Amino acid sequence: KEPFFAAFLEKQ
Amino acid sequence: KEPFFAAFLEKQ
Amino acid sequence: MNKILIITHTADNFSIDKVTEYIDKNGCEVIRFNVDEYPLKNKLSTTFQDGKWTTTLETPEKKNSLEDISTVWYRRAYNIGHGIKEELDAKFYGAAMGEIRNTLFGFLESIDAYSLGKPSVYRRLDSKEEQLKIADKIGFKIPATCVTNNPEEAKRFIVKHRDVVAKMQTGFAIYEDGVENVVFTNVVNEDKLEELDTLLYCPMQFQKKIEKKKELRITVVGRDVYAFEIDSQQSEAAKTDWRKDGINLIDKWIPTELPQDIEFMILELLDVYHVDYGAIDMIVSPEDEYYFIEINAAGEFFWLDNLTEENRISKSIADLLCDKAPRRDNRVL
Amino acid sequence: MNKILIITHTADNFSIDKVTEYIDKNGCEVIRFNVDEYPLKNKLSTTFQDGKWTTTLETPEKKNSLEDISTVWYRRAYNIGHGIKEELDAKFYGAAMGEIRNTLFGFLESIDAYSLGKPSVYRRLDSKEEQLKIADKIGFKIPATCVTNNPEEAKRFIVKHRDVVAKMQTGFAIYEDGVENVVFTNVVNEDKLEELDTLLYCPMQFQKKIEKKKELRITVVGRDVYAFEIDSQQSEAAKTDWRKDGINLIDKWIPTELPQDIEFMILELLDVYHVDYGAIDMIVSPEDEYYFIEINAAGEFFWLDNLTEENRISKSIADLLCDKAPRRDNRVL
Amino acid sequence: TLKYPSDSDEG
Ligand SMILES: Nc1ncnc2c1ncn2[C@@H]1O[C@H](COP(=O)(O)OP(=O)(O)O)[C@@H](O)[C@H]1O
Ligand SMILES: Nc1ncnc2c1ncn2[C@@H]1O[C@H](COP(=O)(O)OP(=O)(O)O)[C@@H](O)[C@H]1O
Repeated sequence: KEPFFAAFLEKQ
Repeated sequence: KEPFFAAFLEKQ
Repeated sequence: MNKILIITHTADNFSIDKVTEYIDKNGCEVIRFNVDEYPLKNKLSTTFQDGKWTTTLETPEKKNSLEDISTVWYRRAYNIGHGIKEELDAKFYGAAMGEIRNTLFGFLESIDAYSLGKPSVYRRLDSKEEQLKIADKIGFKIPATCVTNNPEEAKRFIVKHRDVVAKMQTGFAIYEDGVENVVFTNVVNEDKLEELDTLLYCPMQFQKKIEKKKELRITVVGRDVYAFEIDSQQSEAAKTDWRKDGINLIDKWIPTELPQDIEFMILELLDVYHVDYGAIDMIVSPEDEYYFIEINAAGEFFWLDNLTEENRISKSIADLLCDKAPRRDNRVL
Repeated sequence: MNKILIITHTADNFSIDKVTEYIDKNGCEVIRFNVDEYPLKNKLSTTFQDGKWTTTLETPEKKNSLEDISTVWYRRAYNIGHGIKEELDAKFYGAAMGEIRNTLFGFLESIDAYSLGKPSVYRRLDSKEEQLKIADKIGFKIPATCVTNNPEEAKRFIVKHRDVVAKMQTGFAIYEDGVENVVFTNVVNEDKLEELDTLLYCPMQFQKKIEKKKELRITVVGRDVYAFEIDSQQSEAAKTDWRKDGINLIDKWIPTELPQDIEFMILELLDVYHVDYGAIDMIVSPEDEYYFIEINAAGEFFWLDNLTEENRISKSIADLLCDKAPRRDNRVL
Repeated sequence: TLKYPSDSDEG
């Protein structure tokens, strides 16, 4: 699955 | 290529 | 005559240039040890024979002896052993890079001359929790903080403080869907609050969001303090005044002067750590209170040194490395 | 009662059971932090809010408050993040492990109570070069040493010093055919000075071969010094490296008493490093010369502790952690 | 290299 910080990925 | 210590490898 | 060892990499030749010029004028010699070229393109050797120590470094440019250096300046290495991956078989790569890194970091630790940067010191500064605790002890105001992997603890903290940013202590980036995606510090909103249960697999650092009236970068070289600010409030105000159109100094750091208590506490922070270089981040809220965010022992300075007159930060570093400025003496015996 | 935090892992009861028993006998509580189960099976939270710091370690059975501990023992940190690899998607795994390690070790560094072991300290003592330099400064006899990736420097060292052994600074297992092979200390064949070509790709540590009349392991707990001896030269396998026959020689160790100058110098080594635990390996040569070989900042003690009467080393460690023995105080502010 | 005495703190 995905960790929490993956929800904070943004464009560039 | 192998490093130097590779010559001294042996099974524990 | 006095020799000064500087640890860098090949791509960084620009910030070190003015420091090297000012060291040359100061009357000392600079020995450049580019760390990505070890062990492929440089050869390093420490020997103990007949009760005497000798350390020699062989470069494509020069051949030097290092056991008699006056000081060392270790800019933290992020890429060593360039080219080793292509030369060695896969089964040996991890162990070989481990041995290379340990040998080089061990040499850098063993230097008993004055040091601006050392592996154990950089490793100690990796603890952001200790940074926050020490800054709170000194008297700095720090944001409310919760470093956790507990979903319920994080949720309680977020509902309590109601305006929370979430950051990692170490970043992350990945190329996906045809573009690079980076993780940024961002507020925890209702949508991200759904994914709080995933905190079980990896922790995160939550913090009360400080509203930015000013943003501060403080470079400390020994006891020389250089403060730079971005005034978000005055920038946003100027954006309404027609007389300021086209003048976008709003995005550029401007040199500024700290309140004497803040500067006292900054110097005290460097005293507690017993280091002679620091890059501190601060936020000034609308209520004009100063919030410590973090200190980077390896923070870059060239971008802001170019905003001084004739590279004053580079001159500070050069004077410090040549023992022409007060130091926090860290010589090993 | 006082709380002692013990950083260990689930496969480490063998070295901590007696220490825990003696701490309980001393009247202090033990909080065991198994770092395998971080962050999957236990929760770690550090919060600063309303001017107060709290740290909670929550296991499925117990919530422990860590902000008011009186001592931490950084004993072992094996297999941190065990089980995450099977939970997280592969693209996030390395970054998540980096974040988990930064958080855990940064909490460990941020403990301001008295600490027996810390990340920065252990990583400083990773530098074997600084160990040998400090031992030489103290007055220890150390073997002739050359650490290098330069083949011709090694060749000169090997011809000047005829009997020479080769050594790795790090420990590592390389897998071949599912078999784990490792590199002991081996004597350098003096015809095999071809093949030192390889030396450019990864350095090594060469030393003058010390003939072993006996081999010494000295476990120091504060100012308590337990010295043990072994006769290594009765096994043709254990003759250059006793660990090559360690499991057979594990119960052949005998208590010994050091000359008073050697003991004073060992205590001075621990004073210079400012640590209260050490495992010093030395070699006594036929001419009765004591050679300092290494200090392990986190070495094992249980197998020698079980050769004493009623686990004296574990008792000394428990007394040091419970503040019933003199310390080299390392509290932070 | 060997860890019969496994004196490393990391693993
Ligand atoms: N407690 C806080 N409240 C408000 N803003 C914060 C807080 N902590 C950090 N920030 C902001 O979050 C940002 C984090 O920067 P980051 O995402 O790494 O981008 P950059 O690469 O520009 O640093 C900083 O610019 C900082 O101003
Ligand atoms: N200069 C030397 N001469 C002879 N034997 C040595 C020498 N250095 C190390 N050894 C042997 O090799 C073993 C491991 O040495 P060392 O590399 O110092 O420890 P470790 O690998 O456990 O860190 C020692 O137990 C010792 O018996």
